[PDB]
Amino acid sequence: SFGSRMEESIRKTVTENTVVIYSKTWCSYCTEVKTLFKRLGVQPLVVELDQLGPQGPQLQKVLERLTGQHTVPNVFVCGKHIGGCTDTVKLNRKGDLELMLAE
Amino acid sequence: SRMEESIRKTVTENTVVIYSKTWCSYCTEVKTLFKRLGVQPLVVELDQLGPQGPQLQKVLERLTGQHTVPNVFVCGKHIGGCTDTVKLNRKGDLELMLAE
Ligand SMILES: N[C@@H](CCC(=O)N[C@@H](CS)C(=O)NCC(=O)O)C(=O)O
Ligand SMILES: N[C@@H](CCC(=O)N[C@@H](CS)C(=O)NCC(=O)O)C(=O)O
Ligand code: FES
Repeated sequence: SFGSRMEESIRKTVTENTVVIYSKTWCSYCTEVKTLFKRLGVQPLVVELDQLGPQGPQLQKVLERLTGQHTVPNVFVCGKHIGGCTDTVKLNRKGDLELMLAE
Repeated sequence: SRMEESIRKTVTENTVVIYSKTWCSYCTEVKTLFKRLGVQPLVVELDQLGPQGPQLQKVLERLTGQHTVPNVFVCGKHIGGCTDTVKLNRKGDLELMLAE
């Protein structure tokens, strides 16, 4: 099915890239996690859901099916789900993100 | 225009007005701070407003020069956005308009 395939694209994108951020261009919280990986000399793979037409809300429902989170940003580092803005922020004050980025 | 009148009226007739989006965590943060202070604000959710929401967001930019949400109004005066409102709350300068 389409929903299976979409679920499989995400598992793939997340295993293949260091940082993946599911995102919306108009969202400050999203801008903030993006900005945070930049200040670390990391370039995240960024999927802007609002730029995918009807596929954006599908992806969001599929992310929620996968990870239980429906909100953006939805953040994966090194194949693992982090997964929100205050979770990524808190995991980068406690400094454990510098570490898990390696490699 | 009929939107300008709507804004000018909503604003002078409620202590706090928040032009907002239901899905926006900054908006939610501003609604939450006013609640901690005892005020229940008048929230206008631009996304619940059919094709008018984006029309409204443009009128507020002309009257305010601010394109973003949340757009916050305190005692008829435009205090701007979320960090701008957070700034005034950490200070204590926010209860001082809310007193009047
Ligand atoms: N505390 C969560 C907030 C996430 C959240 O509430 N996101 C809003 C955008 S700021 C949202 O996803 N709303 C629903 C949507 O845009 O689909 C986090 O830190 O990531
Ligand atoms: N620093 C501003 C941030 C405002 C902002 O960039 N808001 C975003 C949503 S978080 C926005 O207006 N996006 C475009 C739109 O919603 O039309 C504030 O404190 O309020
Ligand atoms: S849409 Fe405003 S913080 Fe996410």
